[PDB]
Amino acid sequence: YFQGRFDNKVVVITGAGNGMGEAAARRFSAEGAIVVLADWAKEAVDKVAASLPKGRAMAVHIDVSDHVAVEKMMNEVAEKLGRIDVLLNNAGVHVAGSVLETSIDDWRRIAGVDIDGVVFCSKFALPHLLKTKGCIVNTASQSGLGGDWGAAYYCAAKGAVVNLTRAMALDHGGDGVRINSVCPSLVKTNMTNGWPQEIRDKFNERIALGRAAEPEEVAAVMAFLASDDASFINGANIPVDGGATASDGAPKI
Amino acid sequence: GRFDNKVVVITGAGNGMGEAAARRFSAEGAIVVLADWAKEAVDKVAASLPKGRAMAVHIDVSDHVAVEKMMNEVAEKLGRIDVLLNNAGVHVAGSVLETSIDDWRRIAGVDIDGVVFCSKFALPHLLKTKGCIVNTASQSGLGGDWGAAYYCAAKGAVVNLTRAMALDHGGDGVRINSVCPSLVKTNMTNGWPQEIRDKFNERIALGRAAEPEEVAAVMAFLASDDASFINGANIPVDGGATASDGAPKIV
Amino acid sequence: YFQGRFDNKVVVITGAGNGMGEAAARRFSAEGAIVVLADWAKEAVDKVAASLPKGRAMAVHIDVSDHVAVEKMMNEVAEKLGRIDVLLNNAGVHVAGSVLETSIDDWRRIAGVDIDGVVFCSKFALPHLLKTKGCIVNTASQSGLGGDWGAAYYCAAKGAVVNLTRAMALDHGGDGVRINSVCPSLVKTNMTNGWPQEIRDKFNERIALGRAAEPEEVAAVMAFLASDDASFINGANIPVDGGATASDGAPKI
Amino acid sequence: GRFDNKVVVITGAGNGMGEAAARRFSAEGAIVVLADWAKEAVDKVAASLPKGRAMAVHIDVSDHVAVEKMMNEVAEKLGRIDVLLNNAGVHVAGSVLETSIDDWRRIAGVDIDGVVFCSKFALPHLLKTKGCIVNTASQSGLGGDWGAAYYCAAKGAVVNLTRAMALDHGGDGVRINSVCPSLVKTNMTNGWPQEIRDKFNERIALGRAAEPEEVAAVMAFLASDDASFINGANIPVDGGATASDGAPKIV
Ligand SMILES: NC(=O)c1ccc[n+]([C@@H]2O[C@H](COP(=O)([O-])OP(=O)(O)OC[C@H]3O[C@@H](n4cnc5c(N)ncnc54)[C@H](O)[C@@H]3O)[C@@H](O)[C@H]2O)c1
Ligand SMILES: NC(=O)c1ccc[n+]([C@@H]2O[C@H](COP(=O)([O-])OP(=O)(O)OC[C@H]3O[C@@H](n4cnc5c(N)ncnc54)[C@H](O)[C@@H]3O)[C@@H](O)[C@H]2O)c1
Ligand code: NA
Ligand code: NA
Ligand code: NA
Ligand code: NA
Repeated sequence: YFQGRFDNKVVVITGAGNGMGEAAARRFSAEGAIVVLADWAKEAVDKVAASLPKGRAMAVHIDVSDHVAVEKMMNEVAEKLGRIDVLLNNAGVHVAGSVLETSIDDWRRIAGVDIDGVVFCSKFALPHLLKTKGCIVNTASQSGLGGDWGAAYYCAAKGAVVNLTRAMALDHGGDGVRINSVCPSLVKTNMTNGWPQEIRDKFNERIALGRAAEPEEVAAVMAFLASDDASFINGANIPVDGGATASDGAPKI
Repeated sequence: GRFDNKVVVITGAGNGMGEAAARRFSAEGAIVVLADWAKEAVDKVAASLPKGRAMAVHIDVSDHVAVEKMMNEVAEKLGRIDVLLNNAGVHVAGSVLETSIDDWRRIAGVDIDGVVFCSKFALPHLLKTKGCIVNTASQSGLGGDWGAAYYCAAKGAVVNLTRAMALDHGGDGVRINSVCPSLVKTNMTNGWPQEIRDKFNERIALGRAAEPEEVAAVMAFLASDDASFINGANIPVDGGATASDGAPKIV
Repeated sequence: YFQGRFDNKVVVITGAGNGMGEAAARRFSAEGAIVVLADWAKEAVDKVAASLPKGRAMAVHIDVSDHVAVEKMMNEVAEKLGRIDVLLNNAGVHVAGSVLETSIDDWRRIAGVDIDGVVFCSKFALPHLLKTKGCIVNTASQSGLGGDWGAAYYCAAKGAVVNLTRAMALDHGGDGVRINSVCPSLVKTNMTNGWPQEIRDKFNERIALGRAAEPEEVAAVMAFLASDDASFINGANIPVDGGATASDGAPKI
Repeated sequence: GRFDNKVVVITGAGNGMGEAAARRFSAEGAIVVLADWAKEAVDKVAASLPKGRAMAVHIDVSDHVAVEKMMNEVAEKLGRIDVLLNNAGVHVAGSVLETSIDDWRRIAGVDIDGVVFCSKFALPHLLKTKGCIVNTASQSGLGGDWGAAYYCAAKGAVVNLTRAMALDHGGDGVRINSVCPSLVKTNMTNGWPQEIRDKFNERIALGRAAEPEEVAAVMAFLASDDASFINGANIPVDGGATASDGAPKIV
């Protein structure tokens, strides 16, 4: 019933090597998209691309924090494939700590990819997206919709992405480029599967669905936000969090 | 066939977004129960859908007695309830100083009590199917209007009831979410003047009122497996309206 | 430095017998206000009133859920004292449970005082407030800014108060009546001091300040919102919660 | 004497809301440190206040080296820091397609980095006094603008940094909050045309731009003992702007 939903659409995915990035690549690919799997590292995106239909997936190296590199990537993709239809700004760096536990370097690391990456990839994709009346889906976070204990820089950066999603949706929605985010809770990885049962129980107590988000469940929302069914959704920061942000913060008794 | 043999109960199904939801869910294989107090209108919609896959209920969802009976009779007759769309709603325009106690009672009865009652009496049945609720809230539940004070109170209640019930029941397999439209082309707004409708085109970044089908599309998505990790969300379907900080355009 | 801030202003306080109501009465009284202590029960408001300066405090019986009684109370107060300057809509009923654990009666009990009380007291005070360019402070709740586990009706009612505060502030702010709320976390009572250390520790873990709100701390915000210092604050739902609603819901690790 | 002998560090203190805060805190007995990159302006404000109770620092708060030195020198010289107002800010108008990488760097440097750096290097000193932070965010950090994309990203970062740092440090006795103004009568907006300013009067329910003193009043309140249980709050000082759901007036 979703067969062909993204037939011959060009989807650029940044952070394509991470768990949400791979799940996105596979979901959009299954619905007919041509995927561009953009990431810093080579092995993960190459492996995913080689698993997808011949001629329908390509991998690129990018540092999304480098505006010159990003401009050149977006123009080459549009040149090589004739079009860009969807940008998934899914690159992400996290560092744990308060501002007293994290360095200027930690700030530059988080800000460069999590903020600058969204600004640069959106600014340089937009001329292509305007031609196709395509869209942008930002990977924001639960951590951009309110604060965390012990991730101050990360919360600042994801806060920037949530409000930039709003501002850009106002600037470009009326010219036919819808701009939205997904705000996932912590996604099931092995950088989460590796946590002790004490720690994974504390996360699950706070989520009414009582488990972590699967990456496929976040990908499903990204695909929906890029679909014609989302024609009137613009500037939205969609919580994909099992209820996490629906709480006023009071404990579950 | 996304909703093949799923029983979908839709309040306010005789017109507008409820009708559009009936047609969308019915197209995807649902059996639709169409609840409305507009008897002629909801009968016509039910009769337009595939034989044996649509039934109309003449009901005022403000009436807990009538709501409890409907949800139990539907469950008995069709053996299940999978989806509840709490969509039925009325609007009145004005500040509290320009709208009566009776106006308040009508707004609260349909827009707050209808949602509470329908949720409360559908829930035992949705728990059996790991079904879901989609509330029709509004942009006017996420923030205030000039000149719809009672409506804003009601839709405000719907937005936060969505969150609380999502925490209560999500763990037992019942997702509860809302859609929050801005202006939609329906009977609710077809009497509003061009002066006000034109300013909605300025305040909505997409530059137009929504079609009722564009909101039905999101109701279908929220009831779908692709929304399996969306719970307690008040989804704006507003073209950007609530994304604005309230400021006019800076340039 | 606050001496005289509310000199000869008439402050109507509903739920004047509860802990926030008494703390409000005392705070506004100390700054020169004439207080009207409106509540269902007699003993508490009589005791507070008798503790305050002669001629500067009166107690009334009211059911804020009764629109006829409320209209008559507001007109008699304005008639007797010549003016109303401030309305504190501080009446409150709570019942614990999901919608499956709470009855239609429980819904009518919560809705009548927590919603209807704010609508009725605001509608009937407003003609008086317009004459003095006074204001309204609603006692909303943390529970009106997001959901709780096990208080579904309460969250619906406080949600209504938070958004009604917004709508009314838009309707009346420009005519000189500012309308705001306070959104307290659970306030220290003996209906909280009576809870076991297991249960009070769970509440405190979720509040960065690591303790419950004192009623005086909520009263201080109500007085600020009614002051000339709050001249540009309108339609605001002020969290008085030690950080509770600043959290995205993630656990503290 | 609410701030008698309290050391209050105020960035952007040479003009507008920072200047108004300097005068308000100084009136209530504070010793004010006035940090600004506009040397003439901040010197004039400092010289206008009581002798021995005001000092100007010529600084670009985007520069972490300069910020760390200032906070340590202030603490050494005056023996304490009680309050930090992260107020310094710049604005640029346009979408990302109409504003340059350099524009972004200038906005991010002052509006995001300045706040991060000033907070980070003031904090050890505020922990000693159980002091507080008040950030100047904006209505444009709580929602989006048409035509201020970079500014909205920056103020968005400030709003959520306020929340995270409030959770990190509130327990150690350091409250962190923000004020979120709509239009204020300052150098920042004195170049904006009447067409845009008049529409702010429509979108602000109070019907006027704020005086800078009306925001300084709230900064003083948030640094006061009366705000002892307010933490991680982004307080709108906007006359109702963000209370709106985005809709134009219904009647
Ligand atoms: N149209 C908009 O601009 C807009 C915007 C946001 C939200 N909404 C919400 O959308 C929902 C649907 O409204 P619509 O715009 O499609 O208008 P509509 O008038 O086309 O349809 C509403 C339907 O609800 C029915 N209904 C009303 N009260 C009822 C009751 N007591 N019992 C049973 N049925 C009842 C009506 O008869 C009607 O068929 C409402 O909850 C409304 O508040 C409307
Ligand atoms: N004026 C408004 O409408 C409005 C609305 C909401 C928020 N704000 C915020 O209010 C704050 C104060 O701005 P204002 O309106 O009073 O404008 P202003 O121009 O009157 O004052 C801002 C001051 O900050 C100083 N400053 C700027 N960059 C600096 C830097 N790198 N280092 C040190 N000092 C620096 C400037 O020299 C100036 O003195 C800003 O953060 C602004 O974003 C303004
Ligand atoms: Na998760
Ligand atoms: Na109509
Ligand atoms: Na508390
Ligand atoms: Na200027």
